[PDB]
Amino acid sequence: MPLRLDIKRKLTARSDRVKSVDLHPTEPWMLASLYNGSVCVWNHETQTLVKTFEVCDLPVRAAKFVARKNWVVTGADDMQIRVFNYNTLERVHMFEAHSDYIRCIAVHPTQPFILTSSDDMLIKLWDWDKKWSCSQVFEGHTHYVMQIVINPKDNNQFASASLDRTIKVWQLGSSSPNFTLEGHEKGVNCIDYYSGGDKPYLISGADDRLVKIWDYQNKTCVQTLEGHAQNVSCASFHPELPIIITGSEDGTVRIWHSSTYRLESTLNYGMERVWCVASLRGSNNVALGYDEGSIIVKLGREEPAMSMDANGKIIWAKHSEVQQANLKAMGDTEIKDGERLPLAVKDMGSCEIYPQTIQHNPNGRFVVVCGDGEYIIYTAMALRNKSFGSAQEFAWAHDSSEYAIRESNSIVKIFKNFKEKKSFKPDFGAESIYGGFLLGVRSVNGLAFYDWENTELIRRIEIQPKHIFWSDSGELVCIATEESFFILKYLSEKVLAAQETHEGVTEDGIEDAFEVLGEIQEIVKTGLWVGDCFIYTSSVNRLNYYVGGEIVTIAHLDRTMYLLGYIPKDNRLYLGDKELNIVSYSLLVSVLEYQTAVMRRDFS
Amino acid sequence: HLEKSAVLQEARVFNETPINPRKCAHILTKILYLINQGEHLGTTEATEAFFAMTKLFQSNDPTLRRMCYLTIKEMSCIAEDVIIVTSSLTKDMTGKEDNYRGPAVRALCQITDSTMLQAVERYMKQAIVDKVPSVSSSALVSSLHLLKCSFDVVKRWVNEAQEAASSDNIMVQYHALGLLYHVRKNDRLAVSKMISKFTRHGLKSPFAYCMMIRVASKQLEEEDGSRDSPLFDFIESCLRNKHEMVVYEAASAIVNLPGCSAKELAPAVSVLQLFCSSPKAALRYAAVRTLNKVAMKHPSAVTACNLDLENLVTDSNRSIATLAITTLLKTGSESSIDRLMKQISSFMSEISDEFKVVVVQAISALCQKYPRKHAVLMNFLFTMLREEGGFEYKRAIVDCIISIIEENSESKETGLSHLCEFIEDCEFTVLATRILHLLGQEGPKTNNPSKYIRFIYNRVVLEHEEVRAGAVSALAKFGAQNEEMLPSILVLLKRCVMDDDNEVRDRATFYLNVLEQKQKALNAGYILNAATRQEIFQEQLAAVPEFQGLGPLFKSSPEPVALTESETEYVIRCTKHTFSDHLVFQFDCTNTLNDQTLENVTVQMEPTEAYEVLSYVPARSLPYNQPGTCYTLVALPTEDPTAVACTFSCVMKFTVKDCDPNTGEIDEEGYEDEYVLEDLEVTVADHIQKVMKVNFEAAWDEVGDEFEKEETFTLSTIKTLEEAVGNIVKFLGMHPCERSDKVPENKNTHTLLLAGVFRGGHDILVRSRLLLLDTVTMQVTARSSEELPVDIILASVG
Amino acid sequence: LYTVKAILILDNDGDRLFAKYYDDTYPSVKEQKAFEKNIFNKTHRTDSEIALLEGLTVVYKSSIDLYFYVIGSSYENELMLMAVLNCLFDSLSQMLRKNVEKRALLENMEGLFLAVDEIVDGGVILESDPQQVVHRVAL
Repeated sequence: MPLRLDIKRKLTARSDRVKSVDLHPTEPWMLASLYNGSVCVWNHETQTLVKTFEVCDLPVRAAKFVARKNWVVTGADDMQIRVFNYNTLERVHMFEAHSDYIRCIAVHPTQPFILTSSDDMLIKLWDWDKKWSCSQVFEGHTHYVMQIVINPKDNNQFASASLDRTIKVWQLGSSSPNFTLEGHEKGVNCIDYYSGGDKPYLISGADDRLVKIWDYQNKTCVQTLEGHAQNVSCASFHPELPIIITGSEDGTVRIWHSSTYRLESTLNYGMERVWCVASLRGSNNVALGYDEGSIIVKLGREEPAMSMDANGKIIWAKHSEVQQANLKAMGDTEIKDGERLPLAVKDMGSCEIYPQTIQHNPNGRFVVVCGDGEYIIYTAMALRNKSFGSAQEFAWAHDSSEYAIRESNSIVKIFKNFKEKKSFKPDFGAESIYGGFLLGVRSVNGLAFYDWENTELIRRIEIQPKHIFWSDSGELVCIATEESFFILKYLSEKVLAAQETHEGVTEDGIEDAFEVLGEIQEIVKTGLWVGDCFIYTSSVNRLNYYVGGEIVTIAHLDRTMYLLGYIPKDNRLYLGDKELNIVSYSLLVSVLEYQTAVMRRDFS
Repeated sequence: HLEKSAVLQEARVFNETPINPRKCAHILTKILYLINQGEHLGTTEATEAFFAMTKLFQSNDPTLRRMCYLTIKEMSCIAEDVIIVTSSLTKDMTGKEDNYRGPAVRALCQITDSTMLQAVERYMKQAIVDKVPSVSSSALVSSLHLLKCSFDVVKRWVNEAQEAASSDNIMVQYHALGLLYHVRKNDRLAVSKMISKFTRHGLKSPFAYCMMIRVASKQLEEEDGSRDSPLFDFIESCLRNKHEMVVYEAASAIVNLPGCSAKELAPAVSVLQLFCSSPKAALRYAAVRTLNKVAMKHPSAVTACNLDLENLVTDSNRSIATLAITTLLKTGSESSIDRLMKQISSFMSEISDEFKVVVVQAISALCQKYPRKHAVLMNFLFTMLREEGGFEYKRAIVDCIISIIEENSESKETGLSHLCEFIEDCEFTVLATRILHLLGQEGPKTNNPSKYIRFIYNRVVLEHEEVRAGAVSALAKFGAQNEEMLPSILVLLKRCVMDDDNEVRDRATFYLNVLEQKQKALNAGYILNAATRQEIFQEQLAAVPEFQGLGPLFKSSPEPVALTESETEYVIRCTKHTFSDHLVFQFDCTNTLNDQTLENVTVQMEPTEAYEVLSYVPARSLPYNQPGTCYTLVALPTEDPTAVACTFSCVMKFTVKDCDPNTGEIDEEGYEDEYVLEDLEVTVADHIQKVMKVNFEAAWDEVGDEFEKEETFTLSTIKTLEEAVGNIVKFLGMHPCERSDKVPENKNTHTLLLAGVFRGGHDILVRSRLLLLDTVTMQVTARSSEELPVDIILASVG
Repeated sequence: LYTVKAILILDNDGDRLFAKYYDDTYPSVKEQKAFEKNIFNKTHRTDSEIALLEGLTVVYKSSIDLYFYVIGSSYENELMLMAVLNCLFDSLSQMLRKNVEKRALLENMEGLFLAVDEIVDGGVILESDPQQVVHRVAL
């Protein structure tokens, strides 16, 4: 299945062998330790350095942020532990815990702890509240302690990896593991945990190119995986998607689906080997140290697929990667604007294709959903497949009765009820296609207007946008185009005549179609037509509607979000997160209308 | 032999540790044997057995692991506890004796329950999915019995679930699909996009192909769309490979030609036919009987002779014997050859693979293609039938006689003649019973009295009070009717023929006595044995009393409209009714989804071209797949320009309530959502009776007089009525006239001077003079006896 | 496909020393015998290349000592169906180094049994070739 997916080369740096990486969540800062011996902390967002520290100039193996603590923890292989309060980078304390090359720290978050593993064949626990006591020493070694990871899930219990090939999982009441298991046929480089609390897997790494999965509760190697191209420097659990990240001793990325387990893809930033990895716990952004540098990639959608019937059911599907099996919500009750609400429970669905679009039929009704690149349309109540095919790009014929498609070539065919509509068949350069009332083909950094029955270049305007929302009846239409935004009139009659006369301009489209009413310089988180009113979000998180020459913020939102739906009757807006708590604020549409009409001189 | 007893006692063997795998296994075997052969027993003992057995389980004694599986295996939809193992299942689960693990799960699943269902689940998910093909297989089978029970637990998992079904072993690949038999039972759409997956890849298991075929086929009947390329694609696919079954499979359905497909397909088929034509696929026989249908087309038929001749000739192979009868039959035969065959048959039929049965089937077909018809054949056959005989004809006779009756055969004189005679000296009392009964009814409608009498006497002639008796009973229908001579004599006869022998005496006496008892004529008798269609609807509607006017229905709907499109949850078909005063839309239906029952139902209509809107009515409750009625009512304004044709806007409102169909619940709560309601448009034919005039000449003019509106168009891009024509005959629903209707596939000029009467009593009249100069310019007149119609017609016609 | 009404290995004394009604919906040990009787008595060690009884496929065989019955529906092609039937003779023969006999039958049932479950399990033929089996099994 396709990479029609989010992969972003989020941030780059080319550097050295950056051994270690550690994440500051609480503010998405990242800490990295180098084979240089200098460590740096960056705000990636603008490729800006939050702080750098020369902790040692010997390669600095281990790093943590202690967020709770508000301090940042550092260690270099002067075998000393140096502390900074990250709240400057003011350096708090130093002392010598482990006297050999200190490989890893694992931390109890709940409980005030710093766990360390070091090459001394020792794991020591030190207590920060006790002011770096060596509270307890965990031993049962056979070699250098290469890695420690805390099962944070049960913080409390943790697992250890060594290249003598074995793994000890421990209980506090075992300053030794509970047991050791004889994992590798190589060495166990690494041990990692399974994001879910529900089930339990570890992945452990080797360069032997074999992966074993283990279920702790049973205590099995669930299974052992092969296929590989080169010594897997690392392989990781995708915590967002069910995929397997494989990494190599050459810095090869191979992905196997942690569901298909089919090689979904190979990527080369041959920046050489997977030294480190660290992942967003919000499960979406990840960074790995490579030799030639490091790269960070951004990998997410911002939504599920759902569309809401104005009775009041936003039927979404899935949750985040859960089966689609879950749609419904007519609710049953009422409560205060600020306060929160209850859902119903009765799934339908359990599709396979993984979507990223939902769009309702124009009457809510028929949704066409695309995923895996093909479109299943559902008969919804029916839970029937209304229909399917493979896309590239789309417009419903807004009317609620036809649809258009952009074939994964790029040349148009349109179908109304599986009949191609060729009365209209430009196939010009595009960019994207827009439907609605009036046909857009967005092409050649222009947006070009077309008929609905034959094509006509109605108009072309200056540039290309990103999105269109049309007023409801089409009329005044709203196009979202980065920061900036415009509101327009489309004037029919001219066309009728002009057309009759035939002789026109269409390079530009015909200058005798549309008019440019006014423009707001705008940034949109999400946006809305209330009729022709543009009620909109801004990504600056004020919910405003541009009204009357005025834009007013009804309210400003946490941070910005998704517009649940205003079921007008109720006159309220349901606001929607993506975490399935709905908030509602009533307006009263009439008020707007009242305003609309009166200005129009419909005072009465 | 079998018996429980030794074994229960013998359970103390469990007590030993020195045992040999063999020794015990056998003992275990003995119990299982009784059972394999069949046994029945108490639970208590079974339970006990379990315990006893269960008791043993230190080892991994492999052999030991299997037997129990059996044992357990014996119990699955009629079990005894589940829990006991549990541990043991898990033990496998962490435990790599891979082998074993798989059998155990499999048994459980007929035996299962929901809580316990909860158990396997994360793992399970894995497990189905897990590793070596072998293990995975083991997993699968297990569900199915649980599917009996249910399986939905599974089901759910599905968007996500299927994808793993992606395969890399043939055997496996085949298997995946059946589960998909039920999967596709659940869904059709899914297939379609799916197929393009199935379609997308060439397949492994001949086996996999097969299910698809049925399916594929299944799809085809009404058409599987533009099977052209697929069908074709398939066509190769079925057509050749190294696995025969597919080609054949395809072949039998696919013909297509009564003046239809025969192209490639006949040759390919031929390659096959011939190829098969000696028991390659002894399959070939069945097909001709129907699967690959035959009743031919005329030159085509002649070609068929050779193949049938091979079978006909060969006479062997059960598969052959059957084949002979179907092929010959389907293709049909000349008289002549039959002759040769009759002799062949003479030997053959008795046993020649046990020909008689195929033959009786064949025979049943014979009776049908000629069930007393080609009577010459029927007789030739008859002679032959009796003759070749054995005895086995009798069975056949049951059919044959039946066939003759089905025709209600008319060369009876002859047919009967053979029957009568032969049967006499072809015996079997039993036949006589049946035939008697039939004959019993028939009598003098088919005459030939003397003969028939002649017969009848004979039939009686035979002894048996009983044999004798039938001639009298048959006679009652007959007697009563009398024939070409009978009543006088009919009276004379019962007298002439008379009998003693007590109860036989009695029969004569009694029939007589019975006869004695009623006036024989009577005796025989006892013993022997506007305000339209639509008005009705006005009345049908009438049982309700929430009215706000009605009238009497004038005309009804020219077309009922499904107000919810195809096969929707709230499937609606609507019918509209016109009365002289009101129009009612009464709404016909099947609140579709078993999801729902709709409650608090009423129907909104909102209008454009007049009607006074009195009310929206809805049905109180609508459960699934069951008409209920909802109505919407209007009163019809008649003398206005623009006032009864209307489109009304519909929105369905209901409080939507969920169902349990098993046993439900009906409670005050549940919440509304409203769904769009389809338009209703009202016609100029729901209201009208189309007519011929009370006075056309006069009326024709007259209607002009008071009434007349006009529209003219001059037609310059098309010089054809026809477009116009499509809108006018059809929209108005009236009669085109003044002998001014008719046009062939062309015609120079046309007038419809056209009729019917509108609701509210008064008439709506139209003259359309279509004029062809060679452009068309035309005068459409509407003239009316009602004001609202002249404006209307001109519109409405469109 | 949950398609075995029963597979029986019958003696040709109308006896049945094996029956598994993989699938069943009619009963009685008697009726089973009766049903058996009509057909068995009739086929009487004789079999047919093909036989259909009940619109249903009857594939049955005979050995040199034993009568094999499978009942299925003529609603699923011979070639495959037989293939399983074939599989049944052959593997038993090779593996054991001996095919069925009355004698063989008499000494031990189990192996048949062992095999049978493996091959088929109910109305779904999980498998129809020996080899897999042959390795798979090792008893």
